[PDB]
Amino acid sequence: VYELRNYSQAKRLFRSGELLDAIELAWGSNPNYTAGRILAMRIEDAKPA
Amino acid sequence: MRFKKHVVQHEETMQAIAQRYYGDVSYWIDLVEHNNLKYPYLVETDEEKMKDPERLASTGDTLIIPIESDLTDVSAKEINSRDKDVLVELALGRDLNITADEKYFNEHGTSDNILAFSTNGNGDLDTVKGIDNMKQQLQARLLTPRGSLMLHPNYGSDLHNLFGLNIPEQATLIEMEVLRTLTSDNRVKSANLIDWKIQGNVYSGQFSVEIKSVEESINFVLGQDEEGIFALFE
Amino acid sequence: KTRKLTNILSKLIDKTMAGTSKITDFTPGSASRSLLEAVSLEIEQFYILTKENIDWGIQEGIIEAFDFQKRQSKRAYGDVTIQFYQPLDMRMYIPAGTTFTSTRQEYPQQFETLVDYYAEPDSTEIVVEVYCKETGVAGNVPEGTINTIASGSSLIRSVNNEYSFNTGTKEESQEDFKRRFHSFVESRGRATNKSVRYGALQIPDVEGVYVYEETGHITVFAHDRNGNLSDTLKEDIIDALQDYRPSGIMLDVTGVEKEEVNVSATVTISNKSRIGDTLQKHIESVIRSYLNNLKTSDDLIITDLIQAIMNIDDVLIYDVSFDNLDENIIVPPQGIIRAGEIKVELK
Repeated sequence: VYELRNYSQAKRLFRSGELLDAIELAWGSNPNYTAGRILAMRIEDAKPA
Repeated sequence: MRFKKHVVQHEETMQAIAQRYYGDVSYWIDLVEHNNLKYPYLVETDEEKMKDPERLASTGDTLIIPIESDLTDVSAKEINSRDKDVLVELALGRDLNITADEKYFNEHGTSDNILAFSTNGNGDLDTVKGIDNMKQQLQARLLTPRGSLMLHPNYGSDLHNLFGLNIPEQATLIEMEVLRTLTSDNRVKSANLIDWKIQGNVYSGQFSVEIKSVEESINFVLGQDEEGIFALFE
Repeated sequence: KTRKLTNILSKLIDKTMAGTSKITDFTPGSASRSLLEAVSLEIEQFYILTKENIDWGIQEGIIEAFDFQKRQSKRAYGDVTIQFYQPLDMRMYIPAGTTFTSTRQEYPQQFETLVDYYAEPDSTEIVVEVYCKETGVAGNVPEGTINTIASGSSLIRSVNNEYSFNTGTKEESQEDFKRRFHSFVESRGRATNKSVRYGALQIPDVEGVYVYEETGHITVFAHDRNGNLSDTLKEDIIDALQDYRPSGIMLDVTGVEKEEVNVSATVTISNKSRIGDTLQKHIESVIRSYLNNLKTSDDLIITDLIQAIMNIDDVLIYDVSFDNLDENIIVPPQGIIRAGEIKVELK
């Protein structure tokens, strides 16, 4: 789990994928009631090169 | 210069946009002329836009409305809560954290070599923002003796000399000096005594500080857009 | 010329009132007034459409009939190839607006797709069409320029544009379009000195043509770059001017009265150590270029030649003199000056 506040923090963390698009949508869903401190997770059991 | 940019909405018309912004449908021809649109101005989908991408716009395309917009004179009610937080954060400034380790310089308030820089844990210098910044600045001013800081005779406080007798008079002197030191800050709209007491050696007191309101900070920062400095030289 | 919204609405209301007195409320928010306002807006929009069509027809209708196309400004577009590491394990979706870019400072142009695309599971590489965000020739990027996707999935092995983009164009002005039309119309002219001269000039190897007119006879002076007129080029000019000459008039073709000017020069120089063959040949080449550059009616002014030779170098070249060239060699319109034997003496 991670705590996200800015879009640049999520872009650094999450390079791409649907999850980043969902974070963007959530912070841009409404003009007046965008949420905060969104908690994100990667479900892929990936490994490093 | 700044202008409004409109995203084409589903089954929107140019007349509706003109009514919405210019307050009259008559400007739709000006809107067409400025955006350089062919007769089917707002096509149903991108398949029609493929026929003439230059001169047609589809749903989700951004139009430009040349009305001179300005970020001041904007109703704060529209502004998002996160946007208001960022605006007050800008208004109250960002500074390097020096008041870390509160216990140490609270144990030695009158002495020098009491505070120091610190790291944020991510290998960068630590930073205090918004309320933390105001706390840091007010603590530093109160703790600084007046006239000790170079290039700034009036910055500081005279509390180092107010270690006098245990009577109400010295209490009042301390209170007046503290109110002077707090009023010296431009951001502090006012300060006032809450309660005080004397326990022989030890004096104790508490104050209430009202920083500038969200509305004032928002107005100040949005006015600063005209200059683009977005910085504090108070 | 045209009605407008307020006038259409007013006339609609007047005609409705005249037709029947059963309706008399024409205030804002009335169903009947709303319906008439909508009809008026549609008619005004059709009026604007007719205005656009007639404004296009005024400046493009007639010339278009003669196979003349006005060049419209366009966004550079083309095909790009996206390769996958393996056959797709599910239906990939690329939404419209997906941006493609290049990793160079030479081409900061950004390309995007204007339509949705789908890659089937069985596929391994799919081609899509991208459009340059900017109109102009700036979008005509060469082959191998687009090589990055800003919102692509990691499954992509490589992006690449298989051909250079060439569809980007700049808008042709109306005055240039009129100039091309008028040029074409003038080229339709025949049986005149101007038209004969034009038709001679269209020939590939003809550089310069003077037409001299006499009563009942026409003589054409022509020359190549060298000032010469080959027999083959003469025959070509005759055959091309068979269509051009007037009926019952005699046309003749002749070479230009070439005049080869031999120039022996004595150049005084300051730096005696720089005297050598190379400087001599350079000066001679400059003189030969100056002499050969002259056109048919250009007179050899010796002072300008002296200016040129001294401007080869302002401090090295000290002084010049000629024995052959004593006074300016005036030539007629039909007599071109060319370079003859050239000698340069360094002093």
